[PDB]
Amino acid sequence: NDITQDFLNLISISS
Amino acid sequence: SSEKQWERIQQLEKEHVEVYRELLITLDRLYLIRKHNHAVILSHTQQRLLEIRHQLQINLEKTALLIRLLEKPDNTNVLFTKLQNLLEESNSLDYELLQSLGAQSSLHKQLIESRAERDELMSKLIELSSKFPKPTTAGKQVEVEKENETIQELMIALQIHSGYTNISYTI
Amino acid sequence: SLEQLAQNWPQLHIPNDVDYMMKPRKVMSRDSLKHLYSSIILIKNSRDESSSPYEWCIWQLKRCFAHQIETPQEVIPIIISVSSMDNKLSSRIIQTFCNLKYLKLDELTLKKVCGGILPLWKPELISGTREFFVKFMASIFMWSTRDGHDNNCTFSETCFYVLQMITNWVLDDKLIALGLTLLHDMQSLLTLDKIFNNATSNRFSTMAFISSLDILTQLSKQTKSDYAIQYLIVGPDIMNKVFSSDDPLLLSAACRYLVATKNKLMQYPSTNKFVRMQNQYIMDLTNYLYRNKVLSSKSLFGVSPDFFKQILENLYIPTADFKNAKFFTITGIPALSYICIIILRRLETAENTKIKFTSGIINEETFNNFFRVGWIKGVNNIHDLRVKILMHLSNTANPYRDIAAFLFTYLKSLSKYS
Amino acid sequence: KDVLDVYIKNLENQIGNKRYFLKQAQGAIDEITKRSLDTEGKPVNSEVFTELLRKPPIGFSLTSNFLSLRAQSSSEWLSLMNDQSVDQKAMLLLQNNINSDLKELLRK
Amino acid sequence: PYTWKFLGISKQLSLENGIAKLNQLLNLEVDLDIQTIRVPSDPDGGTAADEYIRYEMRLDISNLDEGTYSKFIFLGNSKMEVPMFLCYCGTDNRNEVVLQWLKAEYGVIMWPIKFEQKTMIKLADASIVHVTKENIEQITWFSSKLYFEPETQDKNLRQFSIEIPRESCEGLALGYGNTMHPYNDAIVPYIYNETGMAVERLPLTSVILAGHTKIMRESIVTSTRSLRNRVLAVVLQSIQF
Repeated sequence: NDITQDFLNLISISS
Repeated sequence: SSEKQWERIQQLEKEHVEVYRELLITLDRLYLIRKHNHAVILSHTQQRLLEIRHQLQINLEKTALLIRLLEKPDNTNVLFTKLQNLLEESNSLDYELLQSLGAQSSLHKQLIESRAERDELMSKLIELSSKFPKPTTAGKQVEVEKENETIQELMIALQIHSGYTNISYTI
Repeated sequence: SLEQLAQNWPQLHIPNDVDYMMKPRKVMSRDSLKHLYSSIILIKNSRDESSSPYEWCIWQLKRCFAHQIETPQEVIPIIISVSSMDNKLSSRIIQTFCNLKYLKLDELTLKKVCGGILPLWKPELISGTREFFVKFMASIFMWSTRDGHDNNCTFSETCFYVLQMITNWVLDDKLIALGLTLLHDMQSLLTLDKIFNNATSNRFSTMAFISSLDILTQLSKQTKSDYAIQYLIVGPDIMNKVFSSDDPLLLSAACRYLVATKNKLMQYPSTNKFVRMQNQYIMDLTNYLYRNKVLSSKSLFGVSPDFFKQILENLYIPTADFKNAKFFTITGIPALSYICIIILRRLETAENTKIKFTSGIINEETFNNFFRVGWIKGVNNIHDLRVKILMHLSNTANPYRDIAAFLFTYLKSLSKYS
Repeated sequence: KDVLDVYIKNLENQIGNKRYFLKQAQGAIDEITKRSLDTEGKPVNSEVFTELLRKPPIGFSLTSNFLSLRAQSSSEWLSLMNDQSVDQKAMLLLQNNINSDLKELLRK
Repeated sequence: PYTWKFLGISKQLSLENGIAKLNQLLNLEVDLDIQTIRVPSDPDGGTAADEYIRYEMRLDISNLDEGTYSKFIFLGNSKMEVPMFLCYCGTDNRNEVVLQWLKAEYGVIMWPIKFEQKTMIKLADASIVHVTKENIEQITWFSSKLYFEPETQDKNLRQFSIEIPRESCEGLALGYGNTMHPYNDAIVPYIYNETGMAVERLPLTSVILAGHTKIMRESIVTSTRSLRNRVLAVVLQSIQF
């Protein structure tokens, strides 16, 4: 669950 | 008149507020790669907390630079009634926003039970269809029907030709 | 004729001319029959992938996306009616067309078909489908930015379109946790600075928070769906922002979820760090307003004692005498200040004395200024006036009773005021 | 009008005083990055993160953007929720219309 | 002048299934043709993607009656999304009776064929190219002219045309060099090269060759005996997604 949140946060960082 | 001035006010407000935002971001960037040792892209746990800090700073700025001309009106210069009007419009729209959300949730529930009832109705109707069988002198009778068609057509035609007063449907 | 159709129904065979069924006196007209014709095929053939009309719906949908059809909206209402049922084949309507590749071809056509099917659809896949949809919410992200806006309101619709699907996901006993796991992921995406912040308040993100929190409160008041003990809240970093951002609607469902989260807290041991941290999340928000200890508090949702210097020094604040406290209290919070004002003249009607306040904010000096510019006797300080504002705010006059009720819940000192 | 026109000019003052502040930011980034050993590193410890989190007419201006943008958007997606609700109520009206045909087939 | 009506197919069907049972409904004999050939997309080599199957038959007894003559030509693939399409010419009952017979047989439903500028120009390339019995490709050229009908208010500019003598067509391809697509590299850019108008962006009504074909979006008209194979193939890729 938290891994998906971290992945979304990293994607937003890249964007 | 004053509406155009207000529109330009809000345009420059957007512009300088956003430049303030990225100045804050790049200025804490001037900090954060120097403050600890070399970090810039750590996860949204304290950079999340950094934006929580940014929001707290901005709202403190609001409540500081708001107890102001608003508190002591100039009675002719519109700096504070505009913000008031924004307050009332937001607060009034939010109530109906929330009740719209509630109505939408209720509608979604209703659709759920509608799908359920349609499901058991379809099951029962499938059972009923399965209960039914599968889809798949007679020549003299066909000739009699053809003769009746010819006779009725010819009687109708002749009665119309002669102007008969008792022309009726013939089968 | 409809009656003539009933007699030969056991012996009626159906030729396959699909859209002639779908495309819209002595003997009854054909138009009345074609409404029943669609239901006839639905009952003549069981719901399966081999049904010709079901394949026709897929084929005609692809025509609209590629603009092969003469007009895209000709068959959209027909597809909506047919695809409402058939949970086994309603997924393939979504699963095939939820990829971001179809979004590039036409974003408008995807919206009207996405919004009308997701509320109806039920969870089927145990795994494979949360991440696929989470990719779609991530697909709209860095896609509106590609379009030109940091958050174009296709995302707002799709966030809610999958949110009502979660209601179907959580109401059904199976895969109830799958909706919650997606719910924490989707909320974690909406809290970030890029999509929303105080300065650029495009609060579609925060409205999807409460619409998610409303489902969390609807699921709660009772322990049917239990969040992970190490997680319990949506996120320790996720909804401490929603307290900092003073949106009146955002603070309501959060406090309702805080009550919901608290209702799960006493079941868990009090020695847990997350339980203590979430406990710290219920005091500090109640501290954050109407406590006069926010600046003295070592933690403001994770914030040390500062902010008082610079902007206040760039232009001197003309106030003093506990000037920090009014920067914090609910009557001093700019968004919550006028909600107290709306309560204030409701309290004024309750107190049977009517007088208009000078400003939409209520604090120490403004109340003194409001005093010096006709009102009940016995109270002259802002401490008791804020009390009389809050108890009436604790009545169902505004939907933001949730903040006032939560404040009186914690702490026990605030309990006696209610 | 004219008093408002000053508000444009003395926030044009702030944007002029800000673009150089912006310009000196990346100007100062490319020596503060040299002062750091690397561009990317480990998360900051709390003690100087506290120092990170100790130093913070703009505030009055911030109130307009935050509060006007949250109200101009109030009527945009509300209709989208309403239209979805309108769509939901429409196909619920059609739901009973189809439901009526199911009963008729049961009777036949 | 024979006008061709175009039409597509949803999923791959089998047509030789019952030529004996396709006749008693129509009360006269209909023959069958089974045929497949190579369609080189690239002269250097061709993969299995050009594997095409074509059917052809007619519905007639009277060779004297040239007017009441119709042909149904089928061609298509089996591995991409849309398997095949179909075309026919002439107006008669015979142009549809079989069409209902496979209306209710296979469950495939029809749709009119749409052409736009991305496809319309490239058809003439397949029309002008020729193939001999020795698999040698040479081009027979034609003086192409274009029809433009721009939609506008006041009808200020309602129709204008561009004409190219095809000896100048010869002078353009030779300048570019040996090309397999002359309208990619000699003609269409040259109109943009001199006059600055984009042919593709502008609404194009018709592309006319000198006495060989007559191309319009609504329907294709050709004075030949029967349509060729490259034309059908390029139509197939164009209607493919």
